[PDB]
Amino acid sequence: EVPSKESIQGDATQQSSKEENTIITRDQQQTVSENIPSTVGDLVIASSEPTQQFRSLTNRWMPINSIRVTVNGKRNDLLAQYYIPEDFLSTHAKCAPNTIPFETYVYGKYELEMKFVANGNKFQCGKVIISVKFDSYQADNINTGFQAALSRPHIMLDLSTNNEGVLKIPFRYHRAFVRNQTHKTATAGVRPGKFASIYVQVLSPLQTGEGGANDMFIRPFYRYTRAEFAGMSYKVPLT
Amino acid sequence: EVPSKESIQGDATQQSSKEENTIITRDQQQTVSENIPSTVGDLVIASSEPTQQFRSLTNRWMPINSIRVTVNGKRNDLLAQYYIPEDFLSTHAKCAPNTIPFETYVYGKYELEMKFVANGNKFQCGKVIISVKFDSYQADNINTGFQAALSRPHIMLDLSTNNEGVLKIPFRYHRAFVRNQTHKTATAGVRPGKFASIYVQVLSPLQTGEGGANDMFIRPFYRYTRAEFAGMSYKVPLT
Amino acid sequence: MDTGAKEDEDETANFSDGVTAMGFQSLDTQVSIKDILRRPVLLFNHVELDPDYTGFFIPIMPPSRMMQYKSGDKETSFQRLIGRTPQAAIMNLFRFWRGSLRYTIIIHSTDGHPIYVTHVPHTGNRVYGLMKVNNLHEYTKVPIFGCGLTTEMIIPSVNPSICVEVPFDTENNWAVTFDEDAQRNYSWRDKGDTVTGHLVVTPVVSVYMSVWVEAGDDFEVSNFYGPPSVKTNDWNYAFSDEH
Amino acid sequence: MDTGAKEDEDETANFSDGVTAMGFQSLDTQVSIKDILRRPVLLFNHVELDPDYTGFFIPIMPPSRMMQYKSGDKETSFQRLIGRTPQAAIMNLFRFWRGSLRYTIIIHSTDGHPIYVTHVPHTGNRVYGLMKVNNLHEYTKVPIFGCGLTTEMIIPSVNPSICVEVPFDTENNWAVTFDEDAQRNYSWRDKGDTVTGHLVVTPVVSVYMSVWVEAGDDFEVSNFYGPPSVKTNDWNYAFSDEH
Amino acid sequence: DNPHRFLPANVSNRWNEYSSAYLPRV
Amino acid sequence: DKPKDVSSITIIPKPRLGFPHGKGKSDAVAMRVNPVALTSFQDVSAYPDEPRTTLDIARIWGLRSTFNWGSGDEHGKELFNTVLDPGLRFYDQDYEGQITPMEYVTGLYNFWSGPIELRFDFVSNAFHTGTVIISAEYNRSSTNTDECQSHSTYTKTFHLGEQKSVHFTVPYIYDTVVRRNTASAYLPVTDYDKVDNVSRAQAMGIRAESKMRVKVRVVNVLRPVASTTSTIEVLVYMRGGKNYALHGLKQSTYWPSNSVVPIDSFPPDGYDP
Amino acid sequence: FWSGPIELRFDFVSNAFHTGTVIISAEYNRSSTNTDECQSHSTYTKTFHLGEQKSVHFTVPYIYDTVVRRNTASAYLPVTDYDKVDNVSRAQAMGIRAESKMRVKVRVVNVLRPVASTTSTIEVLVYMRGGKNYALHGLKQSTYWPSNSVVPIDSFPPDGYDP
Ligand SMILES: [Ca+2]
Ligand SMILES: [Ca+2]
Ligand SMILES: [Ca+2]
Ligand SMILES: [Ca+2]
Repeated sequence: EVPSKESIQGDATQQSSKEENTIITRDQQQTVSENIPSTVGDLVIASSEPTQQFRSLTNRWMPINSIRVTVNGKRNDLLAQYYIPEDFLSTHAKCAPNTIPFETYVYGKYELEMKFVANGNKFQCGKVIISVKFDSYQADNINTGFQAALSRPHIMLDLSTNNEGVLKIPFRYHRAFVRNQTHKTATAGVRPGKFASIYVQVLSPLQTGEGGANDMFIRPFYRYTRAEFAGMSYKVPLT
Repeated sequence: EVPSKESIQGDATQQSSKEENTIITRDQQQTVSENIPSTVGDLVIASSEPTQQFRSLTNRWMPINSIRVTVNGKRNDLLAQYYIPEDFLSTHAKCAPNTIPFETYVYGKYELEMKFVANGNKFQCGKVIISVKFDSYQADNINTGFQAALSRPHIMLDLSTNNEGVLKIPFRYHRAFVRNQTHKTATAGVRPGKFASIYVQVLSPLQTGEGGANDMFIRPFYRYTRAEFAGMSYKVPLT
Repeated sequence: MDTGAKEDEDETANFSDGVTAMGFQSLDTQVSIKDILRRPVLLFNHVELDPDYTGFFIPIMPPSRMMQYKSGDKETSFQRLIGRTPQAAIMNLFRFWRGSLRYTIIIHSTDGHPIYVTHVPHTGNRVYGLMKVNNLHEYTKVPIFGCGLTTEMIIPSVNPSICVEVPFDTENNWAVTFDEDAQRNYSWRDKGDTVTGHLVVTPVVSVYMSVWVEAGDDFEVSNFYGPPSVKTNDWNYAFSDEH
Repeated sequence: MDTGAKEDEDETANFSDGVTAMGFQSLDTQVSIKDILRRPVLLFNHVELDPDYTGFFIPIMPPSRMMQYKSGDKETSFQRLIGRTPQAAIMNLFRFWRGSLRYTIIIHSTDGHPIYVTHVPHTGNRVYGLMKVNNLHEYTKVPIFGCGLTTEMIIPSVNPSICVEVPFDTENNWAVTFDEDAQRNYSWRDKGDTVTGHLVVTPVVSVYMSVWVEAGDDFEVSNFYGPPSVKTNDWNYAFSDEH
Repeated sequence: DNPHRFLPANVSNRWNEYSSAYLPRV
Repeated sequence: DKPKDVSSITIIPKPRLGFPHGKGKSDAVAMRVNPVALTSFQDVSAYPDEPRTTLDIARIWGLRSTFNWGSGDEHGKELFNTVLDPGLRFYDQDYEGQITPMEYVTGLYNFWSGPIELRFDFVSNAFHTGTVIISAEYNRSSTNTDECQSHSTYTKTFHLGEQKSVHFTVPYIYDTVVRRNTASAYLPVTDYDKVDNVSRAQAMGIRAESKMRVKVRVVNVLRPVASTTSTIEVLVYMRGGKNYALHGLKQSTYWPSNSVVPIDSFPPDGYDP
Repeated sequence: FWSGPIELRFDFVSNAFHTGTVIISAEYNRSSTNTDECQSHSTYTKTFHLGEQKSVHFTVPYIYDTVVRRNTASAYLPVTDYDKVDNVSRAQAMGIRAESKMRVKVRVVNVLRPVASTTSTIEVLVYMRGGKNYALHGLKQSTYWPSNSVVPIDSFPPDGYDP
């Protein structure tokens, strides 16, 4: 919260997060969304058998794809978007150990946390907003602007201060569990692997100074704070 | 231990084993090898970081390949043999959820249990012996007869009584951990995935009566009673 | 070890178990496995030490089938009865051993020249006999006993014999006693796990030596393998008490 | 010694420090600097003693780069691996040492002739090998061991070896371990500050000897210099475990 | 050369040891 | 001061300390930095279930022999007949195979004693029925056709039926407290030398062959139902009794006969292909 | 032999106007492709946000199948005159080098974006030392030896010091 005078290694007042075998430091402050509840009480009824957790595999930080922000981005533009858990299983960081349990269990309840790290320089400026939309299947294209993002659980990133942001995502779905994988033998009547959407949008365009860089980058990291699996099956490759 | 008089469903006095989401019953008695210790104390030194267990995945019973016993088998004949954990990862029951953790951890300490179920009829007869040989790499072809089997931890199966047998296998290896997988980028100086061998041998030939079946079958089931993994890595396909 | 008592289900009457004869003739009991392994086994009987080599290498490993002589195979410098000593017979039942070994080295001489015995920790190879390390042609200027490794010296004029205890300096929990084929070319790091290092004997002038080995006091064996296939033709070489 | 911890200002999270492996295999810990310096280093391997000289001089100084062999330079009577022994490597990090040194001298003989070892306190010079003090041509009538200096005798027929401890007989607080150039001609009183005296071995008849050196019990090193520029070509002289 | 060096391909695995699939070794 | 020291003692010089012994003292010098440091067995140590003595090993059941028993074997017939000498399986021919643990370990000693245990496992089913009589015969033996001579000794009659195994403790009854091994204490022959009487006259000893036998005879002819096998195999296991004793370490009478290759230098001896 | 965690310290020789993020990873047994960042992200990692603070500490876990590791250098090397080596020389070496596959990598997470007024490339210093539980055992011939200003002593003043 408070800086110190310069020494051999500059202003050594960083903070950090350690989850399992992964650590992430931050140079400035961090903004965190509220810790909110998931539906509880349906788990013991939707599954006659015990559900499982594998924290050492799922609760570690995993970086996903890099996000490029340029001076040409306009307010409301989608910089990136994720359908979860689907995109974290078959499109981003595919070899991550966090994905292991999804190969053998057919159902699950998931609570996540997403950390966003930005690196714009002191002569740049801009604002980005990241928000989550619960149970978004077939409703991604409405209530999808920066206004809806500012109303739902979200975090804001300033591109010159480089504050970190942590989005806490509870499990809010219209069914007890979300299905983990599609399969040639599984039904096509229910689209699986998606209980929410994460949007990364431009709030105010990135700007730079004379001869400055026309872009900068943001990196998202995810981790399950609570991943419960149900319905064991033979292992299958993801999507 | 004691039979009862016949009723609607015969002599209903079976016993059973339930481990995780798997159950195995037995019609007669069962023979079990002694519960013996594994090396302890090296784990915390060989791995600076915490090791993990995933009991719900590894501690369940998994059937492997069927074993055929015929009247032509001679004493000392190998009916089947397993190099473990290797053969339970890349040759037998390959899609088993028990194999999941081996895709992401490079090292491990394993304690198992193997149950053998036979089904010979009342007019047949014969004896089979199953034994374990610890740290057998490059020493499988010596101390490998029925005599050595009768000296090491073993279980005996009578082919007409159909008693079940349970072999308890501790982790006795000359190193702290056994390597889980070979890989194009891994060293070839150390043969991985094998800390022991299991042999299924004929002790006394199967015999049958006039016009009787010339064979019968045995089925092995394994489960880890204690599988500890160390050294997380990206996931890879098994062998 | 599994006794098999678990398979003996008969509970009918039997004849007496009697009284043990152990200790009836004397109190010198000889059934302890460690006691047996602690008595010396001859490895090399009067072999040559040549100063043109780095020295004579002795791989640190207990006696077993790894040193057994088989009629017809090439002649080695190993004595031929090692494979039939009680301790080799015992070691052929245990694939693991941990601890120190003791070597009794005798230099057949009475000279005042010092003979050095140098200990080499586990390095990955397994050799025995005279060797020119890195194939050079002179070693008196670059003696192995003067490189920093632990070394001890024998001065025959004082005592031509010595007994040295070598440590368990290896990365493994246990040393592997034997392989099914001591000459098979398999994964090189595993190949060297049957020894815990070497002992190198270096003379000043050509001279002969004899070597014995035994288990140290801090020594354990394990990983019982059960008995191997064996043979015997003793009967043919002696008369019976009935002519 | 300055660890540099003072420059490590990062205070963010880290992975575990684990548990030490020291003592897991055995209790023979070998990290104590004094323990290392107390094990013998071979200086001279079978060198000649000639009665036509005053004796063979051994400068009292511990092993270090001062005795390192460099491919291509003139041949000296010093063994060639001194510079790569663990103790020379340690001494190359400390420019000060104080205390006694112990010399193990072996006369390759079994004769009843006495061989004398004479101690010379710090006199200002630094020599080694056979020398005719004051360039005379006969020394049996004016033996250095009979002039008053402390002397000890070896009688090979009883024991061809001996271990003598030489004192720290010098005017300085510390002896200087090494120089950047052992052959530079600089201020003469400073030049001799790298030794604390000499040990002179004198025979009756021509005979050979070997010499080892180690730190005494009353011994300390200091003035840590940090590591020097080094080299290594070990990789080239061995196979890897992957052929 | 030395016949002990390598096991014939039909009885061994890639590690130059008897294959666990090769039951006839006894 | 430099007072004279008048203390003295007479000494007897010897080259080694405790060379022949398996226990006692040793003058071994440790190749360590610390002369008294030892290997640690704090974490890695022998498992408690590993045998600690050769007697422990002798207590492991081993399959000694097997024999068949069929519905055609008439009463009194010897189904099994052997000299029970843990020293040698045969007195007239070479032995090659999987010797039992107790015989293997007995082959390391010149003397043995105490009862020996046998276990007969009938590889049958509940439809096989018959009776046999096991007998331990000493000093003098019975004729193959005189069942009564066997019945006059130490016997156990087993009624084969639902139970398919029987234990039998062979009494130790001899004129000496221990028995000497019939194998040799030292045999320098290594190249299967064609033997002659001069070789035998110059052997390490004289084989005191045993006359003690264990026999199994048919009491009631095996009468299995037609639907099952008419001949069954019987497994004969053997091990030392709880009071089995061994003494007099000697050259092992048995030696590995399978896959025996002496080591060579690795990698110097042509490992580099 | 050696064992225990190893410590690393990365000092970025930059100023407050340099910004970016890197990820440090300790990889064991099996390694990652130079172009597959995800394989590195699946191990033991520490992501460092470069900014006002210009240094980051990293403890490398000790995770191996043995309690200690054997040195890859030799225990004894009698070669002193840079002998041109052949396979016979190697076959007769003191041991067999058990090469390690354990790696430490540093990958770009967020591209370095310094202001135009400062240097666009910075040097990063990598320091290393044993962890607090680092252990060593088995004294042997030193693998390293002085390579600068090495002159063996001669006799002073007998050997021509008198000019
Ligand atoms: Ca009784
Ligand atoms: Ca009684
Ligand atoms: Ca911490
Ligand atoms: Ca910690």
